[PDB]
Amino acid sequence: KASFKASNQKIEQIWKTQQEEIQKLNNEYSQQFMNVLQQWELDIQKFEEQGEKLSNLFRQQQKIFQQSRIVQSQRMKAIKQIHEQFIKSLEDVEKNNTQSELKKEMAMLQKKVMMET
Amino acid sequence: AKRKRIEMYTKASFKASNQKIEQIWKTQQEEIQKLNNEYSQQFMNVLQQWELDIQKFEEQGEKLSNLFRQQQKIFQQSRIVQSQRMKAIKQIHEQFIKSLEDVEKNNQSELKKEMAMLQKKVM
Amino acid sequence: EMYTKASFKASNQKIEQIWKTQQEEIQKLNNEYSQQFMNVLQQWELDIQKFEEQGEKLSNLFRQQQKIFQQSRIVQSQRMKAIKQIHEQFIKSLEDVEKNNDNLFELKKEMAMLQKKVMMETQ
Amino acid sequence: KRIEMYTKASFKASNQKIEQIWKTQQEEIQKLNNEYSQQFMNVLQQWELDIQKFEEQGEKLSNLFRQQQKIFQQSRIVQSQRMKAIKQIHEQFIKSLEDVEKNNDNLFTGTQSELKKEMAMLQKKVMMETQ
Repeated sequence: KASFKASNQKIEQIWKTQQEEIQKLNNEYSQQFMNVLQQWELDIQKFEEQGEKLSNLFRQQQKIFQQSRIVQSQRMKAIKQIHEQFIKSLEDVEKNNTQSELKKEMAMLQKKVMMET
Repeated sequence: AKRKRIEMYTKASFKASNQKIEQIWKTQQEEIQKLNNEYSQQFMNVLQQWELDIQKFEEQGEKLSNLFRQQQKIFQQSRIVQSQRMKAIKQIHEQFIKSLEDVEKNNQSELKKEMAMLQKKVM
Repeated sequence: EMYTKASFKASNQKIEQIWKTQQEEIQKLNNEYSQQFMNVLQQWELDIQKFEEQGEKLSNLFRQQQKIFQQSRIVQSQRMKAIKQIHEQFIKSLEDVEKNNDNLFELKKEMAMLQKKVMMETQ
Repeated sequence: KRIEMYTKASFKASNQKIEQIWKTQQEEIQKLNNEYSQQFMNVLQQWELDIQKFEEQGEKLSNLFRQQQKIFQQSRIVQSQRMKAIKQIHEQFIKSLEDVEKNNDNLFTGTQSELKKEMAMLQKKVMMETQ
């Protein structure tokens, strides 16, 4: 059956060369596909790390917010004191005060006047 | 009696002009207190409003922190799904490729089986 | 002779269908992969553009925060100007009172008249 | 004659002692208000610095955000650049495959035609080997 076997191989050749074509096309695709898919995962990473940076820039601006608050609150309190003391310390000045030291200078002047009469 | 009249008169004269001089001072020092009273109130009323300012600043910022908690939690999920689709297609592709790979490995046994039927039928 | 042409043609029919089947088995694979692929890609596209919307959302939360800061600064500035002025007007108005008080030391009038009284009442 | 001289000069000295009393008191008050003015103004100068330090920080943080926002937007350009890139590759894949199929279907030079030919070529060979 040599005639049958010779034409049996000539058919499979027809087949497999055809199928070889389709496979070379799939290899080329895959290779190309996976290459670009790989660098795409890299860029996808940076794009999330840039999502990070912005989201950190806000939390930073949040901290500023509270620091200013505290600062504001510390300044107002320092002023209030300074003022409360000033007021206290004038109240002590009023207690230190003279209208009798006036009576004394007046009394003396009275003595002086009586004498010379 | 004459002398004792004049003693009394000057003592009187001095008392009265004591009260005068002391009222003079009293009136000024009270003018002064009015200025300082008016001052510290004005003063206090601005410290009062600086404190309202600070609280309305707090509340406005407390509300941003909550809004940012929201947008961040969504943005984080949005970020997780993008890596998930990433895993999904790499898999769809790798599968499609093994299937075509396995298809080739399986590929032919019916061709020879037909030739053998045919040859047997030609015999 | 005539039979073998008949079996030959039947054999060619089975071969043809064998080839056509597998060919159609490949292209079902190619079509189901390329349909999946497209479905995800379109999806992932939307889920990419959704990240931007969340990102543009944050730069608006950012500019809002910045806007809050400009107003607290302006107000703080305006408050400090109010207070510096109240204090300045205070100080000034003490200076003003101190001038009117060089009139008071009035005491010299009291002391004159007292003298005159005492003088006349012993001379 | 000497009496009248004694009462004048006694009143004057008594008068400048009264005035001096009032004077000292007023200087004492003045010194307080001075100090308080200093302490006050000191806290105003700090508060003024605090304002401008807050502003400088937030002005810097906003530029960092400007820059990082551009850097972000370029990264979306990159993303959709990979989209098109991948879409093309797959599309050209499918084109390549339909071309391969169209060529494998040519009635004259397809793969069935090459099959039939060799089949007929076997048949002709088998029937002359009998005759």
